[PDB]
Amino acid sequence: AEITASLVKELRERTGAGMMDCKKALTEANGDIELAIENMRKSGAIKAAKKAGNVAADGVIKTKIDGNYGIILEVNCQTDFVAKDAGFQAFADKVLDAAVAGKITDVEVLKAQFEEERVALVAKIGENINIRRVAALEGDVLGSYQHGARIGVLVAAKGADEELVKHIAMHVAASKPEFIKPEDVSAEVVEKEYQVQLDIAMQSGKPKEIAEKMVEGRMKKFTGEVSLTGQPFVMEPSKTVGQLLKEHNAEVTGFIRFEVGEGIEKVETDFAAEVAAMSKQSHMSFERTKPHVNVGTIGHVDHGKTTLTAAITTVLAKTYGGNTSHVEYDTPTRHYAHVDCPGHADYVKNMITGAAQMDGAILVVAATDGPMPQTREHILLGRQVGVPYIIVFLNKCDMVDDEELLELVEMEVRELLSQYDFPGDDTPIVRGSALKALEGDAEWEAKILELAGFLDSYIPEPERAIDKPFLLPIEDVFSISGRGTVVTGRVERGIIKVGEEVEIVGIKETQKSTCTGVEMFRKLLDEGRAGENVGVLLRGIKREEIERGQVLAKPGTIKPHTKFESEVYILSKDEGGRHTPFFKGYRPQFYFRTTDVTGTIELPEGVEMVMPGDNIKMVVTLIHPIAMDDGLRFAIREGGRTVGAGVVAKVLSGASSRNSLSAQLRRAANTRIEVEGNLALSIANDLLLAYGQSPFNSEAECISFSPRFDGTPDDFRINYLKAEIMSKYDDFSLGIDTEAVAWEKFLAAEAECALTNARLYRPDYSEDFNFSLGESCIHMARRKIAKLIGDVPSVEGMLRHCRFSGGATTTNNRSYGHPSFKFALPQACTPRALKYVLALRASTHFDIRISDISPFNKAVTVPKNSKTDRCIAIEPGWNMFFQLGIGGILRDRLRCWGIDLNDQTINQRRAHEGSVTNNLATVDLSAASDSISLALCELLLPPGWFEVLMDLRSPKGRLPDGSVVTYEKISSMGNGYTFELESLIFASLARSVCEILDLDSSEVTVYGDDIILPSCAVPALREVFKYVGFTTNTKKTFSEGPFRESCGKHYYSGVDVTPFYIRHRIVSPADLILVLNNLYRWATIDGVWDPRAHSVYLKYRKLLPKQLQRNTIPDGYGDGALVGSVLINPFAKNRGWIRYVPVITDHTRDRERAELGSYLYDLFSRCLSESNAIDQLICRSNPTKISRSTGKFDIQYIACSSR
RNA sequence: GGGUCCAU
RNA sequence: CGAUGGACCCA
Ligand SMILES: [Ca+2]
Ligand SMILES: [Ca+2]
Repeated sequence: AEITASLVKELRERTGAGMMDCKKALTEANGDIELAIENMRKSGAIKAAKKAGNVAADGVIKTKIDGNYGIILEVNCQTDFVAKDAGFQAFADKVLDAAVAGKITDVEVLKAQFEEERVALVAKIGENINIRRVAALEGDVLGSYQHGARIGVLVAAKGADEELVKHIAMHVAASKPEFIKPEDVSAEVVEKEYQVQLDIAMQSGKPKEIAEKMVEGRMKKFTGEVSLTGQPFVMEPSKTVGQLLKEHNAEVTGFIRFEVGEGIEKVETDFAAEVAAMSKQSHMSFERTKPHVNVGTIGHVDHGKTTLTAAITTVLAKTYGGNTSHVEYDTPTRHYAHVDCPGHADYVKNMITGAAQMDGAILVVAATDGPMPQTREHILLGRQVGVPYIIVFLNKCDMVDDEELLELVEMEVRELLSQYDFPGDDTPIVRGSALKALEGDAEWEAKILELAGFLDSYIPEPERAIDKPFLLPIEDVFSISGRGTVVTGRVERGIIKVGEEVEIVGIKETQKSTCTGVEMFRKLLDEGRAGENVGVLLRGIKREEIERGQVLAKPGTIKPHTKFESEVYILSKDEGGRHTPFFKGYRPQFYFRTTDVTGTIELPEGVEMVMPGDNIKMVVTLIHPIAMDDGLRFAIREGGRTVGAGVVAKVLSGASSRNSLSAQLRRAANTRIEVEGNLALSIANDLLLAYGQSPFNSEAECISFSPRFDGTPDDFRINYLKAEIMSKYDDFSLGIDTEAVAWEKFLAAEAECALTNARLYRPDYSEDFNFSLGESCIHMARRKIAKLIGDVPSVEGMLRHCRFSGGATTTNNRSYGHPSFKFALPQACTPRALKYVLALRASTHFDIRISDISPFNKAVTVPKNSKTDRCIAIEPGWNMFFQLGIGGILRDRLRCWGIDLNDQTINQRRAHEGSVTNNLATVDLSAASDSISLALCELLLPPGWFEVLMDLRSPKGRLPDGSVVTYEKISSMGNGYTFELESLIFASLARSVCEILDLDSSEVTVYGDDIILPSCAVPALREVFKYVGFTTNTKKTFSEGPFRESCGKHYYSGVDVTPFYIRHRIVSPADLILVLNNLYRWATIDGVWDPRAHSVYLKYRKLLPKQLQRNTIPDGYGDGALVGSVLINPFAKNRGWIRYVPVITDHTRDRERAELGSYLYDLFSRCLSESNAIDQLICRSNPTKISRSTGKFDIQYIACSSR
């Protein structure tokens, strides 16, 4: 308390400089009211210039247009909140007119007449505002598009109206074209990227003209892309700008486009390890019924809401208790989640998307500077987003003398609150220091508490999610005999007690009914507790009167609505969303609870375009009702993909596209493309010839041709693709060929598993003198396994892993394969497995019923090569339902060892290392799962596993040959665990060969049969695999080639050399579009055709029906039509700002389903779920509907991006 | 429920 | 009258 207080406000509310920066500029001016101003003048630039240490990342970009002089300014600050201020507008708006009138295309000239004022702000504000770049465009007719204030473009043209340069300014604002004409490139960038990326596949072998032609035709792209001309138009992506710009009386002279903060690095702004790094430096001197209240700190980027957020974590572990970068701390009764609102629109992305909103805000200002000019933007990020209540912590008060000064700061930050209809007068304000709290000063520590216990009394208890009215997202309807109508869904809020009246409201005239009951897969509880996955039973209502989407709420709770007001964010390009902006006519589907729904929208007053990244407010009207109320999140999806999220603000009042086009493809599709000869065999022969390689002369050669393993990769890439392309072909005419070769083989497996099941139960050679590498690895192996696995299979596991999928069983068949048919029909069951089946029967009230009980499985024939079929077993159903328990847990466990069976990727990623480092090897085994004898399986597994494993397996089988066998192998492929087992047996077996050879076990990675282990192991792993039964396939195990292959990918020294096969005789136009696409993928290098093969492609393209030669698709979208450029595609009907292309699809007729089976499969699955960008939590899994494939094809219109 | 690739 | 798992594509 030094000089005066009252007439210091006068010093503040004159310049607007920090408070103490005022009482102390009077603490050096004897009390001179007008001197005070000057001393702060020439003392503010020491501020602003030791301010340059704060990066200027955010800001605004300005544009002005006079007759035909335009200028695009790009002054910027360092915060959303400044860049939208009242004051930051004044400056960078007036500086924009100093470039207009006086045309100042020079940047230094204006960063000079203003540097006086460029501190009359920073002093008042507190962010490094550096006026960045200026420059202007002289045009004869030019226009500008202004996108928020974030991205600005300037396009001067000629002969074009406003309705042109607007658009072509909007194209420039949504397609960052760094050039104006395809022929604008300097032979630097062009002989950079053309004599750099010439060796690229010139080293790949590909000879001169090829790499020459590819590279070149690639730069034809590397240019058209970045250039206004060959750049698909943005408001009509069919024609490029250069073909729109020509169709009119116009031509772009040039364009300038600035984006608020490009080039500027801006290094990440974490929080936890930011706060924790503050908290763990001043650390140096039963009850889950606790609510979770989300709070965020919001304030000025330097009043240390980072410190004040540390004081609430320290002082709160020093006393009481103890998404995406939020810091939790605990309180005697509640549980908090603290954010830091660091950017206005950077936050609305969060509350909207649903990430983490705020149940209560906390405004950190420092009493040293008072409220800030951009404080209001903070408080206006308040009103504008919902945050219920706002708490105000006044930081750094010791640094203030006179107390009447403080009661003047409040004075202000109460009167800003109440310009934003927040309760200003009745809002709480704590005065205290953050840094001192850390230090340890308890006269201050009680303030960080005085605040904490304000969060304990001003932000009220959030309404328990199980306490609000009833509501439950109906996701599937069933008509069971004796239950009538039942819906199943995860009850979202409230309780439904059996007997109560629920009202089914949503899509049609809302209906009434009454709760007959509620059941899970096991219990039958008389109520539904929100958060549970139950089915709820209804009386007196037909099942064609409900649909997915509707909810089942207590009556009056929620009403159907069609039009409303919202705020939605649009998934940026890199977040897997759209990548072309859209405009006035967006027409998507809106995913609500369990169903899409189409709907049109209207942008607000003045916005005309919208783009990836934007988060626009918009009014939406749907094609028909949903049950909706304020605070209901919804995704925005376009055929499959999620491209935007968003919530509902207020719920309003409310009450080309050709066909005999689609018609023409339907028919062409069903054409049987016809030609003489083995088509395929021609495509192959012609393809070989295209690469100076001699074709097959008989189809007899097609698969008796062995590659050469030495040659330039190109000389080999082509060659492997020769030895493999026609290797799986079925329609192979001549050839004394059969599936009975397949059995013969299958029939050896046994003889082998005898030979080895027998002498593997005889670990007594003769003596004790000598020792065997085999007998040893089993001993290591066995132990290792037991530590990974256990005594026996867990039941908290055997439970969370036993499911019912796949097609056929000894009692079902492809026709009735889908799970609900397994729950409907009485499934088989092996004798030994009977005890489990009942265990289940005792676990549920549903009729787990076992049909015929037997020890047999059916051994059959799925096709494999051109010279042999595969030998399978259709298990008895109920065995399978359990075989999947231990197949499943064997998975989860095989994870510790490093093996991930859910990802053929880690295992083919390495296949590639191998081929380059020549250290890893890849090993193939022959009849993989067929040689695992019980012997080797017994002395290797725990005896509790080895039973639960004997129990569930099929011990006998019946062949088509009429006869039987008594499996010598522990398990046939077909078996439910046979995979995760061979994985584990193989893996362990190799890991042991690792230890005995002193090699880092962890270098062994296995996938069923595909083992990859350190190359030294391969002779031992081979001598072992010998001894223990398996037979190690020389011709397809590599430990030295330039070549490895693993999990479908092959490789020749870093280069991919994975071929493709033309498995069956090609007759359908679908069947062609495949080979043709597979071809395309195998010789494209990111769009550019290797020419050699582009030859044989085009030639065969011509075999296809006219319309279909021209109907093309982006890659990664199937084979319902030739992969090509989707813009060219003519039957590409654009609709509602979302492209739609037509793809062929195998035709289907709806079929009857079993209402129990599915109802049981749905509840049972819901039980399964319970013992097992960031907004895909608005996406469930869909109902059960069945259909048999017909012989026909059908044209399906699907959604689409621009690449 | 239908695909393509893929390990058995 | 086509087993079991991946991984993605439609639905
Ligand atoms: Ca293999
Ligand atoms: Ca094999």
